[PDB]
Amino acid sequence: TVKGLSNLGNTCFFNAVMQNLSQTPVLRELLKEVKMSGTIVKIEPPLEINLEPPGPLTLAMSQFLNEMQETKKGVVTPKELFSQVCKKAVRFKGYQQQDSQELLRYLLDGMRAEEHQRVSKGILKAFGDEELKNKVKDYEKKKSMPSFVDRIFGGELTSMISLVHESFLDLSLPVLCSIQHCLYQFTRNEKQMLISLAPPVLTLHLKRFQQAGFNLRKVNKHIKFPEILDLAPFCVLYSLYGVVEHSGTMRSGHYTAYAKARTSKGQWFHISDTHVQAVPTTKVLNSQAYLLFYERIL
Amino acid sequence: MQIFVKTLTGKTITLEVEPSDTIENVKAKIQDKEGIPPDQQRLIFAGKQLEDGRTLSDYNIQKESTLHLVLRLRGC
Amino acid sequence: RSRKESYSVYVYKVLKQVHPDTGISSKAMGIMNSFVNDIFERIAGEASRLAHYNKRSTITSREIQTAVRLLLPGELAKHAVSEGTKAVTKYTSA
Amino acid sequence: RSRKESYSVYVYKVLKQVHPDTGISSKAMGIMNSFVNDIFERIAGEASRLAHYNKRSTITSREIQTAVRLLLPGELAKHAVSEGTKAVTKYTSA
Amino acid sequence: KPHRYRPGTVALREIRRYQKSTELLIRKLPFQRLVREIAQDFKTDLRFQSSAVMALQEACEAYLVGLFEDTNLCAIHAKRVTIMPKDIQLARRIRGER
Amino acid sequence: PHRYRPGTVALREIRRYQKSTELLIRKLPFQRLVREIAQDFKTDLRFQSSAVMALQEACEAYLVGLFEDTNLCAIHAKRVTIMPKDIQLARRIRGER
Amino acid sequence: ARAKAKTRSSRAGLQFPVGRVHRLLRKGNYSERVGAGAPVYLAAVLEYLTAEILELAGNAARDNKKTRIIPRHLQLAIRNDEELNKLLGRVTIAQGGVLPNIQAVLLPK
Amino acid sequence: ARAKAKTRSSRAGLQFPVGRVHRLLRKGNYSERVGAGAPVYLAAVLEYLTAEILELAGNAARDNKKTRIIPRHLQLAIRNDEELNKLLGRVTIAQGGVLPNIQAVLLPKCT
Amino acid sequence: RDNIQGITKPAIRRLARRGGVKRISGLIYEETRGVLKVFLENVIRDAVTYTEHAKRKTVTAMDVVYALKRQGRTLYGFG
Amino acid sequence: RDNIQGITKPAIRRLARRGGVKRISGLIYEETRGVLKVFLENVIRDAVTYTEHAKRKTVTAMDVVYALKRQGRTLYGFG
DNA sequence: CTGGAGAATCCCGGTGCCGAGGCCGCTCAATTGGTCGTAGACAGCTCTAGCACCGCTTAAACGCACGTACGCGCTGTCCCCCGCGTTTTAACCGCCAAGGGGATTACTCCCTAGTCTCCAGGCACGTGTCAGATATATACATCCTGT
DNA sequence: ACAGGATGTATATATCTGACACGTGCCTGGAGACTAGGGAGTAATCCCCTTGGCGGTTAAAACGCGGGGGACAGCGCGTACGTGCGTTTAAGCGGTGCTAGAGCTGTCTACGACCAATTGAGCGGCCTCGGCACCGGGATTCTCCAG
Repeated sequence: TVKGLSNLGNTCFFNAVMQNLSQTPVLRELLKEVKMSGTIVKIEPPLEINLEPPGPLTLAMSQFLNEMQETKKGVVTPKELFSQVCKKAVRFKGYQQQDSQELLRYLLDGMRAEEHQRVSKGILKAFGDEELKNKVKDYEKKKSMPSFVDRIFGGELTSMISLVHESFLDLSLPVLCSIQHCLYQFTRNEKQMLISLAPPVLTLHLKRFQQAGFNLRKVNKHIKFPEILDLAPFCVLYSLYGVVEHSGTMRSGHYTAYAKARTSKGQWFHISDTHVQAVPTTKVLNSQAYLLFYERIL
Repeated sequence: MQIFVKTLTGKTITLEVEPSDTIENVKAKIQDKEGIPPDQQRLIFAGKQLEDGRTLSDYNIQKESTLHLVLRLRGC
Repeated sequence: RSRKESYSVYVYKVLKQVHPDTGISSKAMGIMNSFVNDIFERIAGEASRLAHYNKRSTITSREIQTAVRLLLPGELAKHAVSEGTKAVTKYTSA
Repeated sequence: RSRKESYSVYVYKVLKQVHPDTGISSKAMGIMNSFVNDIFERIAGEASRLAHYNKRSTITSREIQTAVRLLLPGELAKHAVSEGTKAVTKYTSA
Repeated sequence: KPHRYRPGTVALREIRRYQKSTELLIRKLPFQRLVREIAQDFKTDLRFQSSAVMALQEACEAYLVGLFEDTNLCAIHAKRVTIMPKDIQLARRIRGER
Repeated sequence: PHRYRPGTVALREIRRYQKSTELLIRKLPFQRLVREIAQDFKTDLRFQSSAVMALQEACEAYLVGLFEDTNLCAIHAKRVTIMPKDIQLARRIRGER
Repeated sequence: ARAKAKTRSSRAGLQFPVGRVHRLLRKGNYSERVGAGAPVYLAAVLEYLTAEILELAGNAARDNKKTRIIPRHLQLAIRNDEELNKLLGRVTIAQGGVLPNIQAVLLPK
Repeated sequence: ARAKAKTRSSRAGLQFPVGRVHRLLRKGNYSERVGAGAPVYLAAVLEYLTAEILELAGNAARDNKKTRIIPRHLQLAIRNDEELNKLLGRVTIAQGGVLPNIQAVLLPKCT
Repeated sequence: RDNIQGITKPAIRRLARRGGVKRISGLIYEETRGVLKVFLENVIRDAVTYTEHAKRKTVTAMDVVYALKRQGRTLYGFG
Repeated sequence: RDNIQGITKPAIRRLARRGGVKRISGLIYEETRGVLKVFLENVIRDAVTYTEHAKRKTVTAMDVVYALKRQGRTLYGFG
């Protein structure tokens, strides 16, 4: 069931990113394999090493989703998770304002970083030199470790000039009118960018921020967006389940989130920190969307 | 080595660096041809935030790469 | 066959001096020894520290008295000071 | 006309090494000096304590290493022991 | 008809019982097993003295008793008699360990 | 007429005084207080300005810490207004009484 | 044939040793030189402290109708006196227990 | 005409003094005799600690866009790092202030 | 005397504001000054005994900070 | 492995009632386990450091008492 | 609100057990006696800083009106924890066996203390420049009322 | 939820202004070379204590069920405390003068470390008895139910 989130004073952006993330069913199962068990993985010399327990960054994330459904109360306090983030980046310590997309990026790569680190640290502590420790990092950084996020949000982008392959986790769409129109704006030939590996869950961003010379103003122009998108010409149907809406400007603003509470379409519930309101899909389509979350259907 | 950079409006601009360069130098080159001040500048490589004090080669950035330039937006 | 030293004999004489017909347990003996050692270390450390404060190189009875005043509070402090002064006076007279 | 001793010069050199173009207030320098003295006293007291504990008579690099492990926890100890070992290795090699 | 005490009377009786005695309230073998397991994370296959593990037991029980007294005071402050975990965080933060 | 509802000015005072660092207690009455408190220990003492400033720094830091502790205690008591009972509870837990 | 050796403890009329305290101060790494009266003062202070510790322990034991001092009696004696509680408020006594107290709110009404 | 006297700090490649800390250990009355590498090790640890403190203070000052480090910056650098806070939890710094924080309960509701 | 009343209501209020207190009951102004006073005779007693042992007629910042140190309240910024 | 569960619920109840607690919630037990585990990590770390400093791999009671003392928890009854 | 039933607790009496008290080598640490180099006591000089006061500004402290948000009191509930009977299991005790690691003894030799000489690094003192404080005019954010 | 107005609040420019990085001269503490001496590093050994195992007991730990009490949510009310405004008041500055004592320097002498010889006091061991744990029985007391 959908439930409210207790704002800490300025974490409405953090509250929103938790709510739409809470509607990711596939992430639930994967975290269960993360916590247990510490299975031994063997790697031939280019090494049977047990798996270290997940770090607190991935830990406090994991228990967070259990209180989303198990707990009877309709208000949840995510104090621990943001506090876990506090040591990760000093910029979040305090009550200075932050942004939704920026929080996600450290949130995302931080999930894999603990997987990146605790696995690499596991062989080093089991086998014991600093040069060897660097070599372990050197081998991995040039290697594509299949992280859990990379199996949920991880995608591969290809740019032609000469084909260059780059992994990605999100799309930052430039803004000059539909989201598809922005999608076309992403893939002109100058130099064409095409995805060959579609992530199971797609995260899309709209650059409503732009500086007109020396004037910083937010693009308040509404964008039209459907629940279903065809991604085959850009490489495939993706169903809308998570929407982030910002209400304000670059300096003063308010973040609201929309979620799809599903186990045909139903149901959209407006989230305002602790305020939970049922809303029709038409109002969702009329919202000033900022981030789009889509689900694999085909 | 040659790496492209995408600005706020989305246009792509060619940049030239060497692996020994630091992100201080990377944003400094942005000052020359963009004029955007460093303190709100932030770049994305493969979905990762780039720590300012580190070096490009450690991020395993090769030629013909692309950077994602966005701004920080405040909202409560 | 190392020989270990404790204050068992001294505290035993004190116990018979106070209560002539009361015994002591072996477990309580270790507790009393630990208490004596802890107080000794506290007073000695404070005395040495004060000697360091005052650019001083000798630990005499004055900074011992000051350390006692620092550690022991109130009634206990002044009674201990009186006992120490009496002992020093008797030693000087002897 | 006494002669006063402090760590101000070395603190300034370290500051220039870490941040080449950053200043420091006189009040902040006194705070840094007090911090350095406090840490030095803590480590020296712990090392001398260890020496008395192990019936030893000399403070060597091992006692200071152990004192660092006891006082500084976690990553600070982890990095400090490495720095001390590399410094003493360089000193011995030179 | 069975005979039953009102809820709380036997609690007070055994509180008085355990506040007058001085035996060990934790079991020796599981405590040693816990100590050895948590010590494995520092040095491999260490060996312990019986007096050492008894000292650890003493310190453990003393610390837990003090923490329980403080958390009971906190709960009574909250106008209640049942301790819930938030009292533990309150006590451990006011003490300064968190 | 313009009128701030209670609570907002308190919040702005909190966010202001948590940003500054000057002395919040008046130096002259603090000096008079410390001088009379030192009176019964020994007569006609003299005090350095640096010593008095250090005393005032220590007292204010101690009081700020105690006020943080009592705010946590009052919040634990499901209140928003602190009361002296929280004060002696904090003192009791910290071993001061 | 010089004279009968009178120990400094007997010189000061004390049961605790003076020479041993002096040796511990000298070898305890506190100062390179120690005054003559310092060991006597320290021994007197230790004797006094142990005197009231044992006195209160004996009073507690006789209140419980036992003739031997045990850690329970020591713990009771330490925690009953406010001055000694202040002195040793951060010290744990093995096999000491706690003083029996129950808050009035918890009592039935 | 003996040799160019290289200071022990340069021998160990340290900025902090080695002779000074050796003299402090010897005259500080901590032990009757002190090993050779002990002052070097102690100076290395002190240099590392002060380097970390100064680096954190510099980042804090840059975040507040002042070019001089002041006790407020020192307080912020010490306390935001939980490790340094644990190391110096019983220390009060003059003109240090307190971290800006307000309990969420005190915050007013929003819509 | 009467200087204990010199620790004024606004001073206590702004101290609580720095500590992070939203609102203060009226019975606390008479308790904060008492506990503060208690801290004062805890500290200056040690300060004056340091001065007396030093054969000095005045109280020094060294003595204050060092008496603070022996109570686990070490102070930085005064030597 | 899995010895923290050896800390039994009745043992927790006995300890709490030695501390003088009337009613104990069901959520207290696992947090008491965690607090005890944290305390052991704090103490045994210093204890094993003390042991290894002496180049001996047997943990004595003296080292445990000394690690307790350095944490402001001095313990009597073990020399 | 006042009595029996019952069950837990405590005191008393006998018994066997062992831990505390007294007695016997013996060895190391205390004592005693000169001796000397030094650290601390003491008197005097100085000049630094604490003391004290006096007059002017004004921001802080104080007293009061109010009205609203908070603490407290009352009530219902239903859910969680306590009290208890059965059953299981492992903590505990007793004993045996190995051996593995802690505590000395001998030797050395290597590291550190000590002394003298040399001088270069560190500190107090002027000194011109740049970071900070202050004034003030801004654009801008935030809260309150009205709708 | 939106608009507008009142009100704090960050910020750019200017201009003073005092703290600070730099240069200079001087002094002693650091470095170097040489020499002695003792402390710990190594090794072997002796044996005390730890680990490990095994088997039997039984008391504690798990489990469960009922039921009762109290934690919590909600509602209402009264008060007290935050917000603002007009009237002191004295804290602060700065400017002045005074002198008390804190620190430095020079003498000097009592004293504590030191070495060598002497000895007796506590330490380890080895007995011996009175305190005490244990078991059982009777007196005491608190609770709990019904009336």
